Amino acid sequence: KLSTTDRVVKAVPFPPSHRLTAKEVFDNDGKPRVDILKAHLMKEGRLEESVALRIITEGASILRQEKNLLDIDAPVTVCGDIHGQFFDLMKLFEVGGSPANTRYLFLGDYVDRGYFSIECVLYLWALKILYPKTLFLLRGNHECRHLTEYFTFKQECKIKYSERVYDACMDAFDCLPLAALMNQQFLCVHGGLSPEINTLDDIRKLDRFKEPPAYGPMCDILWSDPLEDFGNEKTQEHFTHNTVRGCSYFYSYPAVCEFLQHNNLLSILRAHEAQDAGYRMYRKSQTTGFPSLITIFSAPNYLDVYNNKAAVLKYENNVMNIRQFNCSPHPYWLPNFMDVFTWSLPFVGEKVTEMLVNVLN
Amino acid sequence: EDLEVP
Amino acid sequence: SYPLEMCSHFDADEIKRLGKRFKKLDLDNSGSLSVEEFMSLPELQQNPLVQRVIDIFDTDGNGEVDFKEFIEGVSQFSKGDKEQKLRFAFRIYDMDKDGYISNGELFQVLKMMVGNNLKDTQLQQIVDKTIINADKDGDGRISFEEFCAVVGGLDKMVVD
Ligand SMILES: [Ca+2]
Ligand SMILES: [Ca+2]
Ligand SMILES: [Ca+2]
Ligand SMILES: [Ca+2]
Repeated sequence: KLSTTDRVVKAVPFPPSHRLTAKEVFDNDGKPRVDILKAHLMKEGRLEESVALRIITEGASILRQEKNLLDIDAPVTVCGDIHGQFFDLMKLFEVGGSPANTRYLFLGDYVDRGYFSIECVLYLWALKILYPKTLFLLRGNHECRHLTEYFTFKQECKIKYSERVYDACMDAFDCLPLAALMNQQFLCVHGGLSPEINTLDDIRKLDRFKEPPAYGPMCDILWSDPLEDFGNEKTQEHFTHNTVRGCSYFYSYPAVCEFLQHNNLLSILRAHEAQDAGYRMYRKSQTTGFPSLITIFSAPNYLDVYNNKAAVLKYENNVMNIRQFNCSPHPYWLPNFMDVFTWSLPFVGEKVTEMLVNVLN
Repeated sequence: EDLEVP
Repeated sequence: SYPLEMCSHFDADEIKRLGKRFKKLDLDNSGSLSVEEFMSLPELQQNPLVQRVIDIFDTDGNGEVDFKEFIEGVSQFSKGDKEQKLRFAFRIYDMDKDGYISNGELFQVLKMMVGNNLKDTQLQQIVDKTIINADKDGDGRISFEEFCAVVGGLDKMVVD
């Protein structure tokens, strides 16, 4: 007979009950110890609420002081969607270079879909505090109250921490910049262009400190996608209704080219869409021979079903090297952070009923 | 006959 | 023969009707239902919770279910209370019948149901985290009150 009290699979690491305090996370100079934080979060360890709130608020204050359109220089590693895949985020930093000597730019979508979203926020916000001038974070369409409540990030914060941590993340997501001008060559956004954004100054005049509205320029920055037949100019309309997203627009190849020529830009770097190879390059511009649009997806094995590779753009020495990497193992979670009792109880009542009605028939 | 993952 | 004592919500006609069904299931007329006699019904041969229900009905722990254990077990799964149906489900997980759901028995009961749909390491992880989030007094196990606080709002456990 197997022990009814002892853990059956003893060698499986048990998540620690110790919650990191302020002295364990922040040193005497106020710099967060990302190595202590990394090892603790990888063990599914949690922080004290006041410590987690301090990381979120101090990171939000740094983001609030930044402009809507960031001015980022090369070299830099550009990263796509993360979607709460914390253990894949650790491989990303191994693959793209240490943030202590490598410039970083994330295109948003740090939460939802994955079940380690708060760990991604806490670790990236801590790196933002530790490297405020070399690590940069943009806003995605998921860094909002509506999508985090429709998906599992709202529930995740209620399970692992509290709703005060969720509300602090929502105010922190309001401070995230919307775009980045990288090396005066590339426009870096999460989704894409907008019919109401024709110059880079149209981004500078936006009010980003709010929940993303259902329509408008700020909405299109986070939600717009390229046409499904991007490059094969069959739809002359530059912006058409995005029926896949239910909002924003599809933008065509002439739409991107008109923006790149008018603003003297080489390409547009965005994410928002999953790719099997971790990236996708679209039709090159006629004058440059460089892809006019590049999608980056940094979530390998998306939803643990796609079996897709991930990639980051490592731009250095006038070379944009696409760096692919595979997924990493992570502890298991039931969908929507459901416990085993809520999961199995309907099956218990079903099977016990099926047994008893057959023995009493 | 077996509990499935939702 | 001295009278039989039992605690159930059945009237005399229901007890007699369940007695006739009990004799039919008792293939060897031994006065008790063995696991083999329960497994004689083809509908129970693929039910992964048969052995748990038998162990719950077997109150004296002799391995078989006599008529008293048969009546009282069926009684707890039909004019019953809301707490009685919720405690019967609690007893499904509580293998050692100590009043607390421990980590080992919660894994084994779940392993009976999930089969190979989850690996052992995955099931152990969600068993650990379930107890971590549901344990309120910090003893590493799930009491009945802690069990009700999780599955209280979940409303399906009645027979005829
Ligand atoms: Ca018998
Ligand atoms: Ca017995
Ligand atoms: Ca027990
Ligand atoms: Ca307890």
